[PDB]
Amino acid sequence: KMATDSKAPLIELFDERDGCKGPAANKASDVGEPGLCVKVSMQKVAMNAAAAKSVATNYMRK
Amino acid sequence: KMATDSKAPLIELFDERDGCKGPAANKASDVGEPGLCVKVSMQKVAMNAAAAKSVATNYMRK
Amino acid sequence: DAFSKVITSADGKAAYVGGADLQALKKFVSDGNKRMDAVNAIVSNASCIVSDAVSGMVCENPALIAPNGGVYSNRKMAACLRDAEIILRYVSYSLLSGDSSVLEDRCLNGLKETYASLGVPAAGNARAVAIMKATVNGFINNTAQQKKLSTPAGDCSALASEAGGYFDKVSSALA
Amino acid sequence: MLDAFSKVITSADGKAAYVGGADLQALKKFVSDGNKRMDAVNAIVSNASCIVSDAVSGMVCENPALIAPNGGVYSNRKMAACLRDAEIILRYVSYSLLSGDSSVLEDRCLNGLKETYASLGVPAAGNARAVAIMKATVNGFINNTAQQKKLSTPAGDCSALASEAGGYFDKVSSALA
Ligand SMILES: */C=C\C1=C(C)C(=O)N/C1=C\c1[nH]c(/C=C2\N=C(C[C@H]3NC(=O)C(C(*)=C)=C3C)C(C)=C2CCC(=O)O)c(CCC(=O)O)c1C
Ligand SMILES: */C=C\C1=C(C)C(=O)N/C1=C\c1[nH]c(/C=C2\N=C(C[C@H]3NC(=O)C(C(*)=C)=C3C)C(C)=C2CCC(=O)O)c(CCC(=O)O)c1C
Ligand SMILES: *[C@@H](C)[C@H]1/C(=C/c2[nH]c(/C=C3N=C(/C=C4\NC(=O)C(CC)=C4C)C(C)=C\3CCC(=O)O)c(CCC(=O)O)c2C)NC(=O)[C@@H]1C
Ligand SMILES: *[C@@H](C)[C@H]1/C(=C/c2[nH]c(/C=C3N=C(/C=C4\NC(=O)C(CC)=C4C)C(C)=C\3CCC(=O)O)c(CCC(=O)O)c2C)NC(=O)[C@@H]1C
Ligand SMILES: *[C@@H](C)[C@H]1/C(=C/c2[nH]c(/C=C3N=C(/C=C4\NC(=O)C(CC)=C4C)C(C)=C\3CCC(=O)O)c(CCC(=O)O)c2C)NC(=O)[C@@H]1C
Ligand SMILES: *[C@@H](C)[C@H]1/C(=C/c2[nH]c(/C=C3N=C(/C=C4\NC(=O)C(CC)=C4C)C(C)=C\3CCC(=O)O)c(CCC(=O)O)c2C)NC(=O)[C@@H]1C
Ligand SMILES: *[C@H](C)[C@H]1/C(=C/c2[nH]c(/C=C3N=C(/C=C4\NC(=O)C(CC)=C4C)C(C)=C\3CCC(=O)O)c(CCC(=O)O)c2C)NC(=O)[C@@H]1C
Ligand SMILES: *[C@H](C)[C@H]1/C(=C/c2[nH]c(/C=C3N=C(/C=C4\NC(=O)C(CC)=C4C)C(C)=C\3CCC(=O)O)c(CCC(=O)O)c2C)NC(=O)[C@@H]1C
Repeated sequence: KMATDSKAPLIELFDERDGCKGPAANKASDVGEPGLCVKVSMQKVAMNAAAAKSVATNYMRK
Repeated sequence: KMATDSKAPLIELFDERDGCKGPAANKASDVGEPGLCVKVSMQKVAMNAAAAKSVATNYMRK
Repeated sequence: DAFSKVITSADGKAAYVGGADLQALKKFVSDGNKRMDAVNAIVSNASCIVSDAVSGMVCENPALIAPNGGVYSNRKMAACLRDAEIILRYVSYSLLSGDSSVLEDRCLNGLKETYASLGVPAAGNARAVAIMKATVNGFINNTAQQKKLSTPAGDCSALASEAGGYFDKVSSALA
Repeated sequence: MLDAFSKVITSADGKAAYVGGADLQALKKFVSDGNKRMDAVNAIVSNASCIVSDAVSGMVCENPALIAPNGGVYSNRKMAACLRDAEIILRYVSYSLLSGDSSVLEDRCLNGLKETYASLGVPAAGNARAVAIMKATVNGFINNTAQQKKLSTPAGDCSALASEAGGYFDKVSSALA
């Protein structure tokens, strides 16, 4: 049966072929396809009060 | 002189007067100002590659 | 498969795919490079997809935000936006991985019954999913009017159809 | 001057100050238009990403040579540094509005900034426009005249607060010109 932990796969994609790297060292090797990385983790989808309040205020505007 | 740490005050405002609370216990006294809280911390303003790529692609649309 | 581990462990541990592992991943799935862009068309727009869909669900039926409505109160609205994002992310992962098994198993199995027990309105759910489906289609095809994605010119109609089919799986499961 | 947040600003280490109850009562009686001021601050912080992206995008759309070779935001690295700065500046402005003074904005953010931009060849005209667009956008959000994304508040007038916010942007403008 489905999970009930409000967790979903969070996909992050990285294309740093322009050579601009982030502060953290590589976590996989990009030998053969420099600059490209796919990251996946399971993260809880947190409640976001600001977004909920904005829909309540703004739903009538496209 | 100016700092060069790329940090700025991050202000978070909480108005939970509708009674819906977050997972963490109160971190201040609420006496007299029920449901309200002002939080300030200094945080690094991170570089955001996705937003940079979007401006390059989308600047010409309002 | 490197993803399967972190999905199963469901503990925030991340799997990073690069180099020959990435070349391989892209071989296992059709249209590898285009597929990554089609995923990015979703993940780079996730908040807007979710907010536009729930907002549209409400503007078409404002009873949803009136007393006794499905998203009356910030708590309920937030829970609904959460669910929309949860669904969207399992769809995006289905597009990344090329199948709906995780979507079906971890997200959809028992979902209709959950909503039925809570009194969550079927029509509103169906419309939110429908708007997300339409919006994702626009972003994948790069026809969205405000926020586009730069890619080499070409045809992603097959990927767009596949994404739509994942949304149809959500719709079928809740029907 | 309000000294509630000075410790967390000085430590600059991610530690947070939480102001509620009696401490919030105090803050809101200290600064002027206390509750309206909190809403005016929210009008900025709840729209921070939009304010920044709209301003930098307007800077470019009015002068697209800025993303062409030799342009101030040519390359993703430069564009991202510019978006970062716009957000840094906006947040020091938002803190100025929260605290009721511009001391931290001037001391920690602006002092030496003109000279830094000069050494790097950051274009002054583009910078002035980005600031100008942020100023106008913040004014619209404070007054709740923005056309797409509004904020629910009790009916009233925040013109004094809007002017004050404008004044903080003017400090940025003064410092960079
Ligand atoms: C974050 C939003 C978007 C950006 C940025 C962008 O460039 N495109 C964006 C969104 C988008 N929406 C749709 C389709 C629909 N959105 C709807 C909700 C909207 N319509 C309303 O009447 C109200 C309430 C006033 C809303 C909040 C609706 C109903 C649709 C159509 C759904 C359908 O076809 O059944 C698309 C796809 C079409 C397009 O490109 O315009 C995008 C890309
Ligand atoms: C997130 C953006 C906004 C939402 C959502 C909303 O409801 N309002 C939003 C932004 C906003 N912008 C402005 C004013 C300006 N924005 C500008 C940049 C824009 N104009 C362009 O030509 C291009 C490139 C094609 C852009 C990206 C500009 C130039 C202005 C005017 C600045 C000036 O007056 O000198 C406002 C304030 C005015 C209004 O309410 O419409 C808001 C709220
Ligand atoms: C230069 C300042 C540009 C920029 C880069 C930037 N990247 C990140 C974060 C990550 N970058 C990667 C990329 C890789 N990791 C690898 O192991 C490999 C080889 C396979 C690549 C290509 C990854 C994985 C991350 C996240 C790391 C993690 O999971 O902890 C940042 C930090 C922000 C972020 O996390 O996205 C930055 C600043 N950003 C820009 O704006 C410049 C254009
Ligand atoms: C109910 C699920 C709604 C909701 C709530 C929600 N709140 C938070 C986080 C915080 N809430 C507060 C509020 C206070 N803390 C206090 O001590 C007092 C009295 C003075 C108040 C009013 C604070 C300080 C936080 C942050 C805590 C921290 O700094 O660690 C969350 C977590 C997410 C966040 O940090 O913003 C949530 C989910 N969210 C919704 O969507 C519902 C409408
Ligand atoms: C439909 C989605 C739109 C479209 C896509 C399209 N993309 C390409 C080519 C490439 N896309 C990438 C991007 C990635 N590869 C990765 O592994 C990852 C994860 C980090 C990403 C983001 C790459 C590397 C290429 C190859 C070219 C290059 O070096 O940039 C094409 C070209 C056709 C092909 O199959 O290669 C197309 C058509 N194009 C559209 O017009 C659609 C709206
Ligand atoms: C200009 C900004 C817009 C505007 C503002 C406005 N606000 C109020 C009243 C209140 N606002 C708050 C909000 C807070 N207090 C806090 O401590 C915090 C931090 C968490 C917030 C977000 C409160 C509590 C009030 C008091 C009234 C209430 O309890 O609802 C007014 C009313 C006048 C006054 O000074 O109180 C106004 C005018 N209104 C507009 O129309 C401007 C667009
Ligand atoms: C938004 C489009 C609609 C809506 C949503 C809504 N959902 C709930 C409650 C739940 N939603 C889920 C769903 C999941 N949990 C998971 O862990 C996963 C997979 C990882 C999914 C898909 C669950 C389990 C619940 C119940 C437990 C919980 O609240 O978290 C609510 C709250 C209903 C209530 O009365 O309490 C709402 C509002 N509601 C609508 O009206 C929209 C059509
Ligand atoms: C965007 C509107 C404009 C723009 C910006 C731009 N800025 C830089 C580089 C720097 N910006 C700062 C600013 C600060 N650092 C801090 O720590 C603080 C206070 C906390 C501020 C205000 C600094 C110190 C630098 C230099 C060091 C660094 O890169 O971080 C760049 C990069 C310029 C380059 O050539 O490397 C850019 C692009 N550029 C424009 O064209 C817009 C007008």
